[PDB]
Amino acid sequence: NAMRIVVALGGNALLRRGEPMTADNQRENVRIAAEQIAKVAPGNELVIAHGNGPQVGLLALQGAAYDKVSPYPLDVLGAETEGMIGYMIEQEMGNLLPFEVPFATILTQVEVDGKDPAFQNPTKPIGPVYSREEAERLAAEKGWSITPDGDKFRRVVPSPRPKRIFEIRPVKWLLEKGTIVICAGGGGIPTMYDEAGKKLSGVEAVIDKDLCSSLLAQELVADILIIATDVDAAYVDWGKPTQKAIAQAHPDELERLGFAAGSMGPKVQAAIEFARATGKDAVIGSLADIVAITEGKAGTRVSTRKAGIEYR
Amino acid sequence: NAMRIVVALGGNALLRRGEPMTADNQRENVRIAAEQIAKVAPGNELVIAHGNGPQVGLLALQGAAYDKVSPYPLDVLGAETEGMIGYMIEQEMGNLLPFEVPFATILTQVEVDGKDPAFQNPTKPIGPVYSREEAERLAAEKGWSITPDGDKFRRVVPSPRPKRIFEIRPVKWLLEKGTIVICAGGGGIPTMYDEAGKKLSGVEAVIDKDLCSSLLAQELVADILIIATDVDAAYVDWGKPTQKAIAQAHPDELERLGFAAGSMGPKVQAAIEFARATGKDAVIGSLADIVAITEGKAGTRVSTRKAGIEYR
Repeated sequence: NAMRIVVALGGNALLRRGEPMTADNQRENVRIAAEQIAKVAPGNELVIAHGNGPQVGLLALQGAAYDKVSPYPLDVLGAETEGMIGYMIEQEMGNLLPFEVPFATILTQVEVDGKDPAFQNPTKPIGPVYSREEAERLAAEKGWSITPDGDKFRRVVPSPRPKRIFEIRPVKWLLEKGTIVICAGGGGIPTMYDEAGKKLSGVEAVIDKDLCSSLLAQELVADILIIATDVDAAYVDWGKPTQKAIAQAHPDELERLGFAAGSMGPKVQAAIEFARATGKDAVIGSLADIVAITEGKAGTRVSTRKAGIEYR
Repeated sequence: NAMRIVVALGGNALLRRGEPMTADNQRENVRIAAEQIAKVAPGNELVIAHGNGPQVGLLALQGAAYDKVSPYPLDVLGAETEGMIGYMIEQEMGNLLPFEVPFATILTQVEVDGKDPAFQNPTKPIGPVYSREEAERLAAEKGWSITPDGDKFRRVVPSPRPKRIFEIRPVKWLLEKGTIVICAGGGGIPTMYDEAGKKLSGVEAVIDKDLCSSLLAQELVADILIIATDVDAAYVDWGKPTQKAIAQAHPDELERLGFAAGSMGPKVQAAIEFARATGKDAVIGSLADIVAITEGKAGTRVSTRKAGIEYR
């Protein structure tokens, strides 16, 4: 019967490559996604999470360009994207479903660990491209880490693992009343305790939206985690006469085949973590197939329920 | 015993005049406010709303200055401020109360009426100051309304009345579970139906935070609406030997005395609307006095429960 579903929307689901980060461009993509997601809303308990790459990136560019006031830190920018994106998802979904279906967009703080190795190895580029001269000045003045970007440079920030989502109880209480809940936007607002474990503060970082959605689905006791991506499945023998879509795979087999690395690595790693932690299923696939995904008829289902690998 | 409290935080409660709109400056004001608000949290059902003037104003400035992409419309900027401000309020409050006290920051869409007279008389200035030349260009290209601002010009936008808050059911469900809920940030995200009443869209406008908080308190069946302001009360004979603070007043008397006009007009008008609509009390006063306010010992209490006027 009913299932509790966490759907993690990909970044490309809100803005495609090659189009500017405008409200109009985002809304038309959100409308397409909402039309697809709404097909699995009736009778179910639906949580929608999403990325925020282009959105938080633009806020960083606009703040860096504006010299009259010192721009907000990255955690605060994350919070702003949760408002911007969540608003659009809620409004588009509400235009599709019976108005009796309640909606809530919840700001989501996510604790990260101060000892996370990501803080010694920042990886996520953000902000404008700087000359060597300006990148040097900013590193010395602000303590920023940078990465080469061609013959220029860009700031990079840590991407630590999510450790706990603060607002789990409110989300559960809303789902129990039939609410569709939008949360963990952008992977959540990254927050961290001081050494004493007494005071929570923001931290300048991003959280991977699929790892956060996996944690969210674990903490919400979801029945299924759906990692929505452009591709309709993971494949073996990709680009070869023996190319085959993976219908279902045990985490042990996915790791042996090398799927925890590559371009799909982070999504496979998040699906594996959910499957191992819960004994429930994570499915990597397309929003266009979301009904079939919930029926076990599409997507790559990552589960410990059955060892080995099954194709379709 | 328990009371359901809506506290509407003033704009000056988040950022004082004469200091730049930075995260650090906002956080120190939020911390002061949270310390005060947390004193009436135990045993009560607490809703916190707030303004967003300086915050949405800065987003408008940063977007207008950045010419590479077309900036977001004002409703979307409103949504972003709800994330930024709500995040800070939730984090500061959570550092003060037992972690068992649940928190939720909810994005709040507010319906406005397309026939609202505010759409023919826009009043709220926003964005940069333009020369005559640039203001003319933007009015012709974008249909903007402007106002003189010295020998220059500024865009003005409509401030329509709030008609309904969309997410009332989720807020009530959270309050019933003991959650402290932050919502109606900035007066809400202004939204409007098309002529057919079928499709909800954003609209470029702002909503007065006290009128929205009054509507919120009405729709949530709150016991008390607290309009938090810099002053500790409304006064008669202000600046004169017979100066007296107003302890309690019927709306009929406040209107006779002229308090529905002046610098306190909008707050008095919102308090009067709550009092007439509910038979419950709205109090205009200081966060420093919030405990005494809930005890009936401070602030100007606006109520239909007793005719006339009472001083202290």
